[PDB]
Amino acid sequence: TIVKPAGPPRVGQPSWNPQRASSMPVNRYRPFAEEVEPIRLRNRTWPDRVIDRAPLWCAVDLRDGNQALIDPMSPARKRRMFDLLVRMGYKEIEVGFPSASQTDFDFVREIIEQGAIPDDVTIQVLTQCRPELIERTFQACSGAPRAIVHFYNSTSILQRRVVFRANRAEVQAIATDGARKCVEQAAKYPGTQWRFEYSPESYTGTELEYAKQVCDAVGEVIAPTPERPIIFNLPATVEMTTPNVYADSIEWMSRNLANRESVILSLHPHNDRGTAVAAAELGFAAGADRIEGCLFGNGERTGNVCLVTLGLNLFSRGVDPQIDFSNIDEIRRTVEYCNQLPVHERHPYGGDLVYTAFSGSHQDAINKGLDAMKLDADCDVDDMLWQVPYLPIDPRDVGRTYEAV
Amino acid sequence: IVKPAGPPRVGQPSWNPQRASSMPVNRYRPFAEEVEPIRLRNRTWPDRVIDRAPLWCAVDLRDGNQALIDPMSPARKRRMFDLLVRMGYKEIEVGFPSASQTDFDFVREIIEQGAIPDDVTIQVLTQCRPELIERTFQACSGAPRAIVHFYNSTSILQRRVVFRANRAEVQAIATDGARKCVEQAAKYPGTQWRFEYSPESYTGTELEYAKQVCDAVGEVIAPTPERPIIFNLPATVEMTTPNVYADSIEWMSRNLANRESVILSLHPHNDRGTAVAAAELGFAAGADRIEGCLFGNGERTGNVCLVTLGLNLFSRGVDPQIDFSNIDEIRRTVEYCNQLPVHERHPYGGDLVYTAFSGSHQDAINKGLDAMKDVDDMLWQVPYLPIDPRDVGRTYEAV
Ligand SMILES: CC(C)C(=O)C(=O)O
Ligand SMILES: CC(C)C(=O)C(=O)O
Ligand SMILES: [Mn+2]
Ligand SMILES: [Mn+2]
Repeated sequence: TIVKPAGPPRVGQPSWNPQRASSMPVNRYRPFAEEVEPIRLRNRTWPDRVIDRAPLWCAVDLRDGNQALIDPMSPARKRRMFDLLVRMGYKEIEVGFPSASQTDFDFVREIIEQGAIPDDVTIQVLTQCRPELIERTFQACSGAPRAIVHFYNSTSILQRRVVFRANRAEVQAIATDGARKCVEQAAKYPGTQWRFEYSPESYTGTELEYAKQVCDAVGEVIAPTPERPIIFNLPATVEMTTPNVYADSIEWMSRNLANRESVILSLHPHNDRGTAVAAAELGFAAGADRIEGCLFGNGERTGNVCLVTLGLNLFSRGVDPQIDFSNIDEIRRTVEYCNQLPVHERHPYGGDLVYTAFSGSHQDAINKGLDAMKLDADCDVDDMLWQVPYLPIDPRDVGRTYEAV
Repeated sequence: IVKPAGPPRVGQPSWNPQRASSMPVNRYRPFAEEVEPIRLRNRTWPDRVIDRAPLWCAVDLRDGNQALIDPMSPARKRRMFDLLVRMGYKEIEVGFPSASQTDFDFVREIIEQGAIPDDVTIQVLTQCRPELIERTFQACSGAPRAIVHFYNSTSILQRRVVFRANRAEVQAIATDGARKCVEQAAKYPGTQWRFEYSPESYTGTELEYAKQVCDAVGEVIAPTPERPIIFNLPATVEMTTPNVYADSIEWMSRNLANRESVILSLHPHNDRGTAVAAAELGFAAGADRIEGCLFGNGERTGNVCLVTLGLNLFSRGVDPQIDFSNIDEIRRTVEYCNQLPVHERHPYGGDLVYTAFSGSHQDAINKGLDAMKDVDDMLWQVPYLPIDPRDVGRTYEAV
């Protein structure tokens, strides 16, 4: 049942606020600062930087997406999703997890063997750090012109204790032993242009100086340069606190990571507090270079950050996302087809209801803007500055329509 | 769909093969130029961590309802009101009675049947034309207390294209409304009236001006610390990043006249997908009050989600002062009232948000649950599950 909070008000709670204390077991949860650590960052700059360029995108729909699904992608559905990501303009695509999943392996073999990989596309494959998984991962990419090997291990306070029952050095040695193995294997398969990504998985549960240490040591092995750089990918595996703190944490890593101009700083935010998009946009302003997510926000649990929202959030403020969202219906249809999961009615940009006005006063206001833009134009209306109340973008700019209803 | 084939940007790294799309970005301008740059010096919100629940106002019966494909029946409206009351909300916007007969009908019914608990204050939306204000007051006849929420659009775009009207002229709309509100209140003693003013399209409005109109509306209403006014600053359209919203909110809280007779309330829509962030950063900015909906119903992309805001407090150890202990029940009732599903991936309530499919995550949660072993009272320490699903009446599902 649902029962009205009737506990005392807080000390200092103003008289005009009649809310009462719930019976929820708040004692079981700690503020982020105590669960992990306080914010390290001094003199942040991200609040003063407006994004004026698109980042490097990496679409993880085929891995992080696929793995969160109720109904796994068939070989047909993965090809279909690969082709969409390719046609949209994406250049780095995590095509799966071939050491752990025989159908992923099957998938990678297939796109390489059939010459499905375009010349400007770099496939990305996920692996854990154990040696024979790294080997399997290299065998799966055999024949590939280029590939990102993404190796990872969990570094969080919580996971060092209850999963690995291990200390800092040992947890770092896993990553570094993982980098050695990667370097060994890449020399065993010349031809392929091998590139690396390292994630301290559960980063947002990891102490920053410790995240920096592990990354730097991974860096030492790999020996990236400004022409052949490494990716350090900082996931909010669980989105653990507000977006500003994630950004602060990104700004700290970007200032502080060793060999910074040989590093591609990548964001990988999940949406557990509903703020994955904000985490990304602020973390990009904080100095990241790259963002991993999924079309329409598919991905474990609450999902990966939404590639469509981020892309169009740039477009609608005058920045070219470098991805084609001209026909958002088509993107959505393929997405829903691949994942077997609807895009919500109220999803930003693609949801069924997002260019709908039911309010009489909003329909009238939309009519005033649309009628006004005609005047100024009589150049060509479809080319003028968009100026319509309640319609952030011209719906025809993403192939949709405004409906008064 | 057409692969972007334009050139790279000047100075684009060689490791980024991305090409310019053919999308008409020249039609859109940065927020700084579309409205105004950031007015806020020495912001403080980035260093403040929320340590108490805001005053919640649910707008499901008004901003939510008007967004629906299928309008709430009288029964579904009662259901929603009851859910809101039962969860512990204390201010509920019940409709737009002056311009909607079924709204008007709903208001009469909750008042006449005694469906409002004494700690609950109903809210009614009205525009500024004087016959609409009169009608709003008539709808509330017999209520022991009510918030009359009047509003008018204040944005640069709306001043120009809708009102064909200047600053001064648009503020007199608000202040003439405030004056009418004071006349009407005097005409109906026996209800304790309180006021809310929103410069509608606030995020498309210069700040100096939004403060001007608010201060002016406030001077007429003459609020006090005991009888304070609500100034509600909506992101009618979520127009930029949530930091800038938070900034704008901080500047208004810092600079609004008679600040301790004010309840600064937030009203974020979700057009950029950052409503929850706008609210949270806006609250740290020193707002006092948030309007939203359960599960983020509302115009277009929705109001900010009251469920997400609430449980985001709980899961970091702040009592939201709202019972979310049966999220399935809250969800069932919302889906029924709205005729519109909570997404599978909606925070806290979605079908899949406590599912681990991948084996490593499954192993890891089992390490966590096993280490943990009264367990239900210990600190929740499990990888990949932000909360114990049972604290919201759900279960963890290994599949
Ligand atoms: C595999 C890792 C990078 C991941 O998906 C996450 O941590 O969110
Ligand atoms: C009525 C107003 C306050 C509103 O809902 C909005 O601005 O979104
Ligand atoms: Mn992930
Ligand atoms: Mn609204």
